[PDB]
Amino acid sequence: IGRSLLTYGRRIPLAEWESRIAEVDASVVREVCSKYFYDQCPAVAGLGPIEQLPDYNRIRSGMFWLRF
Amino acid sequence: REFGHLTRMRHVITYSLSPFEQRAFPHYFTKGIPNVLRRTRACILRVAPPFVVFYLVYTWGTQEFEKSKRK
Repeated sequence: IGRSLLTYGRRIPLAEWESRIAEVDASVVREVCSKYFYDQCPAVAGLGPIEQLPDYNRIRSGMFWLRF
Repeated sequence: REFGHLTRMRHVITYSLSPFEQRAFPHYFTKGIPNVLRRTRACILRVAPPFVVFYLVYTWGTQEFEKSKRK
């Protein structure tokens, strides 16, 4: 209750959280994944023992299939 | 002899950065030109003296062959 106020106003009822979820389809998911994941730059953090962890040039080339 | 089996190494860190976030020629003619300088300088005090000698013998030898026939 006390965190909703500082972030939205109008604490959101449970009847509303369910009619948003009635909207999602298979195609809606495909668009919103492409807009945020395809061909973007990541940030990476690691803690030992790591030598295998691949080079940055090879993590960045796994963000696009060379076919689609 | 692959990457997970090469050595053991302790408390050190590295700080990379992306390729699409920066530039390929930061300073092209303000660093490279004074760079070639200190390089060559430091080294053309023991590469030139050997090749002066081959020049001195070369001019002494064609001079002799020429004046032994044409007086």
